[PDB]
Amino acid sequence: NQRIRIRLKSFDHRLIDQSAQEIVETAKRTGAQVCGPIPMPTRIERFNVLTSPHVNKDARDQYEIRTYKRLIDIVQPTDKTVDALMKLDLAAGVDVQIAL
Amino acid sequence: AKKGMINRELKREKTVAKYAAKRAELKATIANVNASDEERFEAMLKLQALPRNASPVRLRNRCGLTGRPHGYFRKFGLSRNKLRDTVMQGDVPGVVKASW
Amino acid sequence: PRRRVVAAREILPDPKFSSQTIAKFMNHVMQDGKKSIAESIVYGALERVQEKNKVDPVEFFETTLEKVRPMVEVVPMEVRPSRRTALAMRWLVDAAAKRSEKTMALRLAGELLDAAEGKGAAIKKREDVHRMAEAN
Amino acid sequence: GQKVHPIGIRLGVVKRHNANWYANPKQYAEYLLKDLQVREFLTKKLKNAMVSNILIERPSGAAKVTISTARPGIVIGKKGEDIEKLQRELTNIMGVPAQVSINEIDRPDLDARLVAEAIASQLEKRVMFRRAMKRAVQNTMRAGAKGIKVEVSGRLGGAEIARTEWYREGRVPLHTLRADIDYATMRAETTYGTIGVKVWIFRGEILGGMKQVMN
Amino acid sequence: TNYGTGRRKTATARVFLSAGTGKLVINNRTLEQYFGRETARMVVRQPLELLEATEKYDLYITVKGGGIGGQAGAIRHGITRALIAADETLKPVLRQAGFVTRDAREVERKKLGLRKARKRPQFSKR
Amino acid sequence: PRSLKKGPFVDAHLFAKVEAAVASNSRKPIKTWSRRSMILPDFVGLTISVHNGRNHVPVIVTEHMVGHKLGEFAPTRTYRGH
RNA sequence: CUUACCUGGCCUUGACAUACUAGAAACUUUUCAGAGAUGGAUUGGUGCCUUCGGGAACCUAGAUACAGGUGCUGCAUGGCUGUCGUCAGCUCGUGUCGUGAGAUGUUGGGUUAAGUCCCGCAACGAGCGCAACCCUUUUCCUUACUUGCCAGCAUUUCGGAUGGGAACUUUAAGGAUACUGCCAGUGACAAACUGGAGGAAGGCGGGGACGACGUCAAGUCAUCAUGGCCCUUACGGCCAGGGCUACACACGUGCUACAAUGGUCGGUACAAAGGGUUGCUACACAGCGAUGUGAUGCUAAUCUCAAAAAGCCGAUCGUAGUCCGGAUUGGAGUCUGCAACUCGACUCCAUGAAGUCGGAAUCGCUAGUAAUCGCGGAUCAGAAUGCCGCGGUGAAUACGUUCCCG
Repeated sequence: NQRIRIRLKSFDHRLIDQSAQEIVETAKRTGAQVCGPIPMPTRIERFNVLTSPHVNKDARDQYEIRTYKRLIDIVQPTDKTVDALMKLDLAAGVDVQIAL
Repeated sequence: AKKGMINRELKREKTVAKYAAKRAELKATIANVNASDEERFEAMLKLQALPRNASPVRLRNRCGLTGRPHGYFRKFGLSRNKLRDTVMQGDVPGVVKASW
Repeated sequence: PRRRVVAAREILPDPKFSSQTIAKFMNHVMQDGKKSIAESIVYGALERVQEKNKVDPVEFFETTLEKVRPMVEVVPMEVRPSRRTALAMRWLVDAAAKRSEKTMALRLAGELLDAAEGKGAAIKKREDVHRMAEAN
Repeated sequence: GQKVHPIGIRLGVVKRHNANWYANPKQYAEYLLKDLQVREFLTKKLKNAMVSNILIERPSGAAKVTISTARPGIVIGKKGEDIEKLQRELTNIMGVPAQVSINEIDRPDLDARLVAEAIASQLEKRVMFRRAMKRAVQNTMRAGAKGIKVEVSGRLGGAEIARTEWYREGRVPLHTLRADIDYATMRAETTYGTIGVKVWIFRGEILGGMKQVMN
Repeated sequence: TNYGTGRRKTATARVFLSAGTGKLVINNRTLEQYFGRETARMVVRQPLELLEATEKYDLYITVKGGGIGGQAGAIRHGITRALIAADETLKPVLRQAGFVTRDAREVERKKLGLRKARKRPQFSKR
Repeated sequence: PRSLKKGPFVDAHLFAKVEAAVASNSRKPIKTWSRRSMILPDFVGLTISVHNGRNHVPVIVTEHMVGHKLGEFAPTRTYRGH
């Protein structure tokens, strides 16, 4: 009863789905059943920044940043699956957490 | 800001870091129920006898580039002017103009 | 506006009597979005008039409305039909507000019955409009 | 009135960010401050090497700095000593091992930063500003851009009253979000003060959106 | 048997329609227990009273989100969609009554420099 | 007010001075800048020169003053009318 | 503290840089005087490379080029911003007319949110502006099935709680759809305009971002950078206390009320978005309460802040300065913090001010808007009636351009 949990975090959804698709494709090639990827709710943070150097309270820029999360489950893992997962490259801008 | 103010901030940070451990020890001893009332009382006296700059409440957040004491935005560590300039140049990963 | 003609906003019929007149009266009574309180006030008065004379609530209300309806404003000119009803409801709520009784519903029913015999501040204001129209 | 930053307004539309890494909220500030220090240090050191773009990445507990330059030989060094020294200083500043990579620009006249740097150098060498502007605009248009606008502001020629002069050939559709517009700003420090230089270059409209751009 | 989904002001209602005596439960509650004000009860019942079919169907309803008015509107929309799915010939009558339209009105966001969506702070020439 | 579980607050340098005077019997006013110190029962009968931002004003401690801060008897702002 | 101001106490190549000369690991313990800055004694350690004759940081001593300045000039400047104003205009090349500066095109007739589009016309052609490309919301499809969901089956302590299911809601990536597409009438017969069907949506469906050529010697030398002028035992640097919180007055922007469409008490329903490891805390005990103690889960679609409030049902108050209002003051406390006197927030008991809907005048708003009700965040040890967001309930009126403003 060994299950592998993969969590992906990023600031760029196109990157995060590219990485998730690559991981899923590799796992399917190795010969293990996978579940996902499952999109978790996105986090959004906003800021209001005054633009003028001295006094204009109504002159502000509104910025935002988003955090995207993906969840992937691997069930019935073959022996080659794990070593393939550490052989898999790490792309900048996407953070990966693996739990056994 | 001025070099004197920046150096003052640096000195206060150094003092807080130096005295961090003993302050926590004395506070835990004061909170200790099993310890005697006398133990707690001399612990409180020693805490009051510690130097003033050892207290974290005297630290003020300043911009990491200019030293400005207003508009700090803990998440980036920069004041509003530098945050605007750098975000609009594109050196902050993930931050974009917000509309909804 | 200046260039366009804006259509009037159609209001839904009252879900209990299917009466746009009753719905408009409820909207005139309602304050700051409290529709439930206005519904209670209007329905209580409609039931009270039904008990104190066994008449249909809708018909009795239309007849009283036509009695308290003006015919002219003020320069004399003929008031369009919608403004007639809008002005009659305002008079009927304003004058009903000033009576002394336990609840707004009872005051509304009481002055509806009073106006059905032509006795009320709303009808007096109507006669005032008649006089000042004779003035012009 | 005032105009929005051409790169900032397109940072998520047709443009890529200059920093590509992820960090938790605790480490975000430290990472950003070290990145800014790295950028300032590199800008100071490579002043005469024709460097326009610096891209910083943090793939896995390490750093990768890509420098876009028109003087790859000068940047690299005689035998590669300069790149290894640069790696040492960058690792020292950043606290993690760092890899420097070089991307060579083959069309320098289509880079907004290099044109502004050249114009500012000429202004500091006190050539007449209208000649400098016309020469730069003609050179870029011959190079093959579809439009370029150049603006200079300040005490032009040493006059006691500052003013602003601009010059444009071609097409510059600033309100089109899908247009590819490079923008640059620079300072010329003359005996009579600061002169500001701004350059816009238009290189055609990008089609397919950010899906095509492959963020 | 038949299924419908209704939406109104961030409220979503799932409606399951069958043939039966006329039982109606909302979130394992009766209509009078769930809705306190009479108009909310009338809005829910409007489609069946219009069709004169108050007695031939059984309803199983769940609903989440929004307030009482939004939930009543969502339930009405879901019942209408369930009836349409059960019989396509009923669509003209319900469309004429106006029940098939999804009301897309929604709360407008607050805007920078304003107290509300449109309300502006008080201003003075003097 | 300060929480009762912590007790009253007195500056150590002022406490040492008053304790030394009471162990002795010196009537010399105690010069201090500690406007924040609490007046204790040992203070009664003593003269304390409290700083008020510009000067040192003398205060003679009586029984009724116990439980107050030293600064309440040294006003810091000057006002006589408009 | 911030702090740039005042009183008093101190330092002088300086709190910080480079360049030169010598000596030391750096660091570390314990005290004494002092309001502190500081000054004096007092311990341990004395380290890392080495072609090892010295070097790497780091500290101390001397010397002078210098540092330092939130000092002045926004009327010397860069950069950044407001405003007219989301106003609809601003230009260029060939050809014609004029001695010429110039004109024409860009005018004239309809129309539009728009120099938006169509006609005529010594004109024929182009760029920046408008519109579209970007984000969000409304209908449907595909992929994805956990921490989220529960239609059918089974077990249930009746709690999706448990097997289980991939239907539905939702979550979030990619797509489809709306284009005067169809019909009728009009306008010129064009641009268009009006009415009808279907459709979730019909003529720009709703909202956001995006602000042309230019004006105001508009604002900022106190974010920053920078020409010039000024100080150098002080206009620089360190410290304790005070002030920025004053108070016969005037003005601007707000909050709470003057009550019955209400106040109080008991019972009982329905959200969205956002935050949480120096943090948020289930539950139990103690307290009238703010809170305290023990303890549990959570690095979070998993645990938590968290009680939504207005709403509905029942009782009572009966028009009174009141069972309205909640200022002010007296007395007890809690928490953060080295420290709540000047000068914090909150809790309990007592007190119970003006206020009876407010002159001349003046402001905002055309639909999920106004009005009203609650909830969250940035800043932040603590300290919002401000600011930036989120949802609940949910109106009235537009005949028209005669006058007011632009």
